[PDB]
Amino acid sequence: PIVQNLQGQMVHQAISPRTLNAWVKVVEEKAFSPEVIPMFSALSEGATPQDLNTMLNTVGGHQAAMQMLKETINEEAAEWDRLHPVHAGPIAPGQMREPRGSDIAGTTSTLQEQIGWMTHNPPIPVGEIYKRWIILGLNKIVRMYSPTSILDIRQGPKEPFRDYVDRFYKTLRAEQASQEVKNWMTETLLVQNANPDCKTILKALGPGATLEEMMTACQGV
Amino acid sequence: PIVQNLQGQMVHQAISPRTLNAWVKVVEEKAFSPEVIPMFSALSEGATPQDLNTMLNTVGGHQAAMQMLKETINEEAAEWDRLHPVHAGPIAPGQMREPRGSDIAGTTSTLQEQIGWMTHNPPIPVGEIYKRWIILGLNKIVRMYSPTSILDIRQGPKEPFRDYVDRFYKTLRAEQASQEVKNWMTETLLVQNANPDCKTILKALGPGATLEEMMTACQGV
Amino acid sequence: PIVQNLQGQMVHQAISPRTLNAWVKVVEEKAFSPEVIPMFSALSEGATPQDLNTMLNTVGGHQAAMQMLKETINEEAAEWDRLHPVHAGPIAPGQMREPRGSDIAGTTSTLQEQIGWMTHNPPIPVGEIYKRWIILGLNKIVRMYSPTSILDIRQGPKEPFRDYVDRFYKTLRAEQASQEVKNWMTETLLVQNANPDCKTILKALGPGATLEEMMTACQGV
Amino acid sequence: PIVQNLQGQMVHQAISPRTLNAWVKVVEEKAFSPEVIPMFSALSEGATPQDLNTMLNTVGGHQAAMQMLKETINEEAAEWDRLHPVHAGPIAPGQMREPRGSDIAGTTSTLQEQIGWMTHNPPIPVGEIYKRWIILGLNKIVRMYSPTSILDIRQGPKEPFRDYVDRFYKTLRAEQASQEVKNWMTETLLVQNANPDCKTILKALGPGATLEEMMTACQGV
Repeated sequence: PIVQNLQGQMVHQAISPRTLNAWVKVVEEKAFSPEVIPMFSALSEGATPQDLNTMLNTVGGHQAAMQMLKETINEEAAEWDRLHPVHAGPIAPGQMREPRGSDIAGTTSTLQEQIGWMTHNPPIPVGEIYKRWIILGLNKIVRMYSPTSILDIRQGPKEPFRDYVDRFYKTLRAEQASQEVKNWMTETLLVQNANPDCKTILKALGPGATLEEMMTACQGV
Repeated sequence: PIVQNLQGQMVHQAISPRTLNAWVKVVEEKAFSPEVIPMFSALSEGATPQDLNTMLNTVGGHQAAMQMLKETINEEAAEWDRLHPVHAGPIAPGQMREPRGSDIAGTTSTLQEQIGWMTHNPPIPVGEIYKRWIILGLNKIVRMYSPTSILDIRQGPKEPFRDYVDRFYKTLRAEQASQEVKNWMTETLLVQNANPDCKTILKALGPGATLEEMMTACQGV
Repeated sequence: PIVQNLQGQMVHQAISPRTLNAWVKVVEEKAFSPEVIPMFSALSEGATPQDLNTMLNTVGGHQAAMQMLKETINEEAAEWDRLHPVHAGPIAPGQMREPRGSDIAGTTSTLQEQIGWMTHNPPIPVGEIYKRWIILGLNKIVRMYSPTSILDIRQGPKEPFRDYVDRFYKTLRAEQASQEVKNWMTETLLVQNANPDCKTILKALGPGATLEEMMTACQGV
Repeated sequence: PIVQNLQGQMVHQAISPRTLNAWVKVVEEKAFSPEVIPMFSALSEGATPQDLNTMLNTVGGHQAAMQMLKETINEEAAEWDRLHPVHAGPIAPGQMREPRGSDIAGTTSTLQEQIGWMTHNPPIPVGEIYKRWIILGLNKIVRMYSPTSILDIRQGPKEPFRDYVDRFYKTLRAEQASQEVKNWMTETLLVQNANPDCKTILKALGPGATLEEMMTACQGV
């Protein structure tokens, strides 16, 4: 990793044992769950592509998910090369070369090249770019390995409203849509898919009511 | 270890209780699995040949593999001596000798000499060289102690596709065959050894399909 | 066909009886065998598209192949027209017309036109072009009418090694797979798919043993 | 092949149907009997390397023997590249490129280079070098496919010397033995592996005897 100190001083560090051991346990304990992304992002602050390829490689098992992420990286890598044209003839020996897709995945680049590109000012943020690819592929696995749909979440005859809304906003987080489609699921489905007893209560509040007013209202049902 | 700090301040330190433990537990819990080789690499950041022999000697048992790994480390060491001539090194009174293969493998060399080579201007990475030679030897153990053949991976009658793709790409990872060979394994076997129910579906997509299109294809099957 | 005489006098000749009989007999004995394809080029060296149409149209039966071939050629023909569009505005006065894909397949081009393009300097080789489309399409046919997988070729409990190496490389010859993968099939599969007794024989030579060494070693097991 | 007509006039022509067919039928009928190699040399008078590949690729059947011959052809090719390195820069003014092993074997080179090499002054006889490499691998096939060694040729009790001597001078014909050594094999083995009656008569002739003197002596035996 590389640690920024006082005055914008960036100095390289060995990867700590407990960053390693916490990162494996997060993938053992919660597998490919939505909250696992933030746990990844947090644990991976200030990492290089060598440190990131390491975190990915230190995962044993999961090779179907690690392989779906390899294609995604390779497609992104091909996509980075298409959008960013390959240089011709001379490249300045005084100024470091622009990274290729294979360089962003750490495949064709050195640790010193990764360090030049992050430490240099303006930087080329290879750590943060490749992490964004990684997060891109993690969504594809997370969504896939969760067999969920927000439309099949309903409240049972005796189910506490608070638990049905917990289930709803648990299911909704893993759904892939625009914010407007999500906003619409919120204003439409939450009341629709509430129970007959609860359904009368929320329709009597009208569609102007907040999530709080609805949550203390339907508490005893 | 030798940790390089800010302004290139290089300071020797002794191998930590949690470094020691992590590496001991990694071999106890995960033995010679694939994921051990990047973890080994991680935990051995700033490692001198003494720090590397320590990690290897602090493991109890695994001594058939540790004997295999010693012949291999002796082979890479004899190879290193063969390539580079026996010579005194820098002939100033204040300077350390020029390392042999047996010095890199830590047999004929002292901790201060090892510290000398690594801090040396211009640096000789005797620690990392010996880690590559150990990784080369771990890999021969890891491939041999892996029970499966990729030619025996096929999906069962009521078996979920996803668990199968995990076994194929777990087994494929542990195989030494080239990228062109490994791409042929993907384009042929994966589709081929699928059960009748999914087999008909994957054939209906055409042979252009991605692993993603197969997994969404077989998500109900 | 067109026969090039001394000093390069190219004059067209009538399609020879033993050209006609040779190609007829060849198809009668060897059908969809891989050996048809070099024979096809050898017997068509110096041909026009008229002559290539004669040999294909003089084939009785095999009409599934002739439709597959026909389709392959129209695809190749459609593509030749996509990449090579006809020039803007008025024609050069002395020159010969632009061959279109159907001209090249001899569909829309007379005998004289086909002779002009071939003999004109610089030559447009409508004959050799049509042959690669015909060979591409023939390789698909050959491969389709081949059924056995190369994984399915194994030595019988007391089968002569030779009769299995013959089966192995006969089936290998009709595999689509890149050369490096066919090299991988050679090194893995051959010794692997041998019977307990021959397997043992080969295993005693050590794994460096050349095919001459494998064949003399299993000369009698 | 390339026909030399009146006054150094070299003219290209196609490989003849009835040539090609003669070769396929000799191999179909007679496989790899010793007379097959002289037949192959007889049938390829003025053949290019291309024409020589045409003849190997038109063999169907016997692909372990054909494999053995490719490997031999790669050995003979690699040795040509060892003895004579690559010739740097762009080809010498009005001079032909010195061929690689892969050029003699007809792969990296084009038919027009092959016709130039053969027809140029000084000529490069690429056709006859490759033909020796093929004749060498046909001899490995002949010798390997043989069931009896010259040590193993022996006379029956009531067997005519003449019929036995026919098995001996056939077996001697396929030996890779040198000529001074084949001469010992004649003056030693022929009588020694004779029946006791014909042996006695032939020993009585002394060591000066011809094959004729030996056949006319054991005429009545």
